[PDB]
Amino acid sequence: DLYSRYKKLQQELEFLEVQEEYIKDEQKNLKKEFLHAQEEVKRIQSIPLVIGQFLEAVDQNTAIVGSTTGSNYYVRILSTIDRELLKPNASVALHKHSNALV
Amino acid sequence: RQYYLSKIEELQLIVNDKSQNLRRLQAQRNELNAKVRL
Amino acid sequence: APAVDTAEQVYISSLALLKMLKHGRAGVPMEVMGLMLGEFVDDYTVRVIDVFAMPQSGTGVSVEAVDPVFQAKMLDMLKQTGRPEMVVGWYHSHPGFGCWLSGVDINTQQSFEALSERAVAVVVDPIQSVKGKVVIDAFRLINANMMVLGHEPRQTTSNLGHLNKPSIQALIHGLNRHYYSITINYRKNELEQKMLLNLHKKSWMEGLTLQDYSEHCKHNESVVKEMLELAKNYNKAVEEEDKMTPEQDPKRHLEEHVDVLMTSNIVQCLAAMLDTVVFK
Amino acid sequence: NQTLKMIKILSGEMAIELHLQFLIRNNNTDLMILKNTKDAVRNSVCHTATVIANSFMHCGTTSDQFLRDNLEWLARATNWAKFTATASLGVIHKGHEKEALQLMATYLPKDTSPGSAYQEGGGLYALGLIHANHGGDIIDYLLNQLKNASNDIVRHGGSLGLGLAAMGTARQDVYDLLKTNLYQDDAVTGEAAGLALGLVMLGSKNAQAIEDMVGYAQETQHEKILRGLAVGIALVMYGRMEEADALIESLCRDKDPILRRSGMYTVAMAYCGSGNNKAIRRLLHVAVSDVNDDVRRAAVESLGFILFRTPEQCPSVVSLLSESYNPHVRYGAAMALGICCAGTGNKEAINLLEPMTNDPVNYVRQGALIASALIMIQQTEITCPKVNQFRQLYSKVINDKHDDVMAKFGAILAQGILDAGGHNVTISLQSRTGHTHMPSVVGVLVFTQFWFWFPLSHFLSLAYTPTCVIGLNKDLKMPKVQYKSNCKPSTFAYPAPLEEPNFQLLDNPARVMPAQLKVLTMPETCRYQPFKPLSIGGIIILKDTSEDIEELVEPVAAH
Amino acid sequence: DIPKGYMDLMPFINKAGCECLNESDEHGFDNCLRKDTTFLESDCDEQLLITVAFNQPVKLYSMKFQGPDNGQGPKYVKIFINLPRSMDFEEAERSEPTQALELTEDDIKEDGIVPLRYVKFQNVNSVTIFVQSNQGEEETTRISYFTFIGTPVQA
Ligand SMILES: [Zn+2]
Repeated sequence: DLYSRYKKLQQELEFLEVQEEYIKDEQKNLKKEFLHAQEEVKRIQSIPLVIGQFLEAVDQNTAIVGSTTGSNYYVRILSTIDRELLKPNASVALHKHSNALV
Repeated sequence: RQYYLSKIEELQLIVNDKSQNLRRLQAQRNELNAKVRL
Repeated sequence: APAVDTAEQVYISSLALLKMLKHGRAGVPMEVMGLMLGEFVDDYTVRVIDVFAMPQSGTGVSVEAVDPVFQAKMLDMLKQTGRPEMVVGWYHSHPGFGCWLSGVDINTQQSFEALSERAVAVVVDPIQSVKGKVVIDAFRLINANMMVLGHEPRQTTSNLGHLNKPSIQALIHGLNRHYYSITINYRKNELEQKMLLNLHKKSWMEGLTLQDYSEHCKHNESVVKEMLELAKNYNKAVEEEDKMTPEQDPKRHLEEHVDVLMTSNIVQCLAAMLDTVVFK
Repeated sequence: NQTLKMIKILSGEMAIELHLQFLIRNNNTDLMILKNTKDAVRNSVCHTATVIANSFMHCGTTSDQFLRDNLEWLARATNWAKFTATASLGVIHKGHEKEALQLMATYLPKDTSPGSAYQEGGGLYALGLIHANHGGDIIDYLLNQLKNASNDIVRHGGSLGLGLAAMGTARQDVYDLLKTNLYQDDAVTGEAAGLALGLVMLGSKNAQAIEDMVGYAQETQHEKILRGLAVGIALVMYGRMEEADALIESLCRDKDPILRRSGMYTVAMAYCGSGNNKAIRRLLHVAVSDVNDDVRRAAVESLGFILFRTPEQCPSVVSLLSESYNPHVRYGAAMALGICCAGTGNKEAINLLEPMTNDPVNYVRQGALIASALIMIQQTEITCPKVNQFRQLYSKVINDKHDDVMAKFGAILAQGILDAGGHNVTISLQSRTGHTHMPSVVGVLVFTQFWFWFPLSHFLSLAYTPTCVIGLNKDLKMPKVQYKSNCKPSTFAYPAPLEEPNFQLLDNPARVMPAQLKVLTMPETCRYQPFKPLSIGGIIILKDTSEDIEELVEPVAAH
Repeated sequence: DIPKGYMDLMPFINKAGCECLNESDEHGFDNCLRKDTTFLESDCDEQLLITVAFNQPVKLYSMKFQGPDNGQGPKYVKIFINLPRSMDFEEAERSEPTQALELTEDDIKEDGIVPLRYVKFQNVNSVTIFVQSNQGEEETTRISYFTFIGTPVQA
């Protein structure tokens, strides 16, 4: 009764401490991984990039772009780009090997 | 007898506080993991 | 009849990968090729310990691009040095073409497999290998009689062979019809990793050198002014928060500027005073 | 005289025979599910999965009717799959010791374009599986076969069978033979040799065996041997708790990722069920920190073995690993929930697993399906609301011509697990009285290694414990007795085959689910009396209160 | 003799790589090589160094390193593998072997087969044996028969 409840409380508290320490460690590692992922996203915006025309927005992340190589491509818009800056016929730099609207 | 009850209530308040803390930490980690996954 | 398992891996050494990348880029826009040395440890392992380039020929990448004299003499003299590894396979670069095997590539791979049934034909795209991702694959073949009879090219016994998905570009160029992709794993021991770490290991000095103090002040001024504009935007946006039920953030940018300010100035202060007190 | 009878009981012969008879009598498997699956299999992977699932469904029932009917379809399997198929046979005849050799004689070898050494190895493996943990007689035969084995595949199968038979006996002769086979240094036989080294010297804490195995793992170059030795090292230090700590550190710091995985498995086997918070702390630290995905996965898996004694606390810790960006961590979370809450039908665990069954990564879906099957085994709609839904899910994944192959493999094995043993067996890492069932723990751990070697899946057959209440008289025979379950009959009923009172009377033996054990009593009009309270379950002696002649339950034949 | 699944490695021995140091001219290197009563005897002192190369890489399991009963059979053997350069006695004494071997008496008899650590001999191209001492502590050592049991790697 009383002692059993007390022991259960202690075990629960110890498990909560374990979970807290786990979560803090995972938070640190996730911050590191987020930094690496941000670095990779920024690196995808490197040079050279092919210029194209933002013909039409299709989804929140995918558009149709007319690359100045003379070809229309259905590509994926990078998240960090300001959506309000995406106007039709605006000049946009696209990834060389994937045409992603960089 | 009542010493059991005092220990139990003290542990109970500690566990409630740490449970709220753990829930907050879980929410923070969840949002960070969602950002990483995206 | 024995069937190659889908769990078979190609363990490329760090040195082999670096040499392959360097040679592939050095020949852009041409297609370069060379021989990969190593050992077939077992039925589920192909270890590529080293790879030496081969002289460029006007033929391109074919079974006529392997000069017998070059290969024989290179092998003999490497054996003298201490690298007596058999020719496990061959590699060539498809610059911007993706990773796959053309008809002539399949042809040379048939030639290599005649030498030994286990033999891989790894290819590397040297211009798609932008920092970060490395575009490289390794394919062996499928026997025509194996495919026409309806039996699957490779027996499966684990999830190892399907952790990665095949690419469309490879698939149209004959993947899983004439050649199968082999999973590639990189054998990097502690010593090689620590040696490579020196590439950007800064110094024992830049941990103690203060920023140009005038440059530091100018950077502080610029970031604080930007943070002022961001604070104005944040106030304006928060005023809207009131007359708006749950329905770029001037706050997130504000937080990023704050973090960069605190890290820069905390580091500069601490480095400065450590310098004051360790140097007399 | 009477001492011989208790010797027979202790040797396991009587209990194994009774369990075998119970499994045969109450064989309620729905062959229509297997027929549908065999209709929806296109590739060899789903074929192997179907063989394994059929083996699970008839585990211990000695009912190979599916195989005999579809021998033509079974002949399609070649190479290791054929091996697995033959191995599956041993799971079907689990406990059928008396005729084992003789019946394996009926599947006599031939010569064909495949070496048929897969068949011989599978036969030896199935022989070991039949006598698993009870190889007291088969041990000599398997020793002789392995010593005289020449082929590599036959050596692998024989080593696996010998390890299964000698599980925990720690005999020196079998250990020497298996160490010799390991030293032969072949990738195919290395897995079996290392796994059997672990099985034989299981829970023994032996310095010599562990030093040999770790040194070999650090000396060889075949990764298959590395995986086998990893699981073996785990098994050797099973249940030793803090006595493992030294070794654990020596494996957590090692550079070889497979050895670190072995360290995680050793944490699992050493602290299985203790819930030791130091072990959980180390496992979580590795799962969130390590650079090799396999080590992270195995670290998450080991949490189930640590926490299976307190399943309610398990989703609380594994839920956030469930959502992790790393797909390997997600799979580890799924199978950790599966091991942890196996046979419990925990609601929170199933709720965690439900979104996982639609994860973009295929093997994550496979792990989620496997874990769901492990959790919901034997469960009914009333006991567990979602079970039917998952059942449909399984079929859908099999009948989805576009779903990935390993999602299908997970679904097939899930169907096999859910209806295991004709719905008469469950997964209980704990024993009936609260002990860590070592065969169950070992079987589940090795089953988790199906990721690396499909024929190891049959090891999960160890974890199948019958859910029976075998009433015995003073003569240990089985009187025709009925027990009253004070619940609605549909509460613990069998699933309805594919195409009410408040109590039910169950014959002897009675297929009583662990939750149904609580509400089961026996009518006062019965001339017998349970000796141990019936709520505990298991083989229970009945004291006869009357001198009236007894009517014994007739023993049904095999097959 | 020989364990099942293995073979004598005699046909795989390349005579272009075989080289024995400190051998008497009357007792040729082929005497130990051949399965005759003819023996290989060291000429300077008890130490000996015999290097054997193979046409193709091979994997060793056990060696038959046997000599006479007069105590001049080997007792301490250091085995090195894949040596890129001829071996020197000074370095061979200094160098750490691939396997050290304390030949007991029973190894020297005709039925004496010495198992080897198969793990370390999976890519043997050339194997060098440094006989450091003999049983009888004589001024020279004799080897009645030397060979290798193993299997080719099937290059
Ligand atoms: Zn090409």
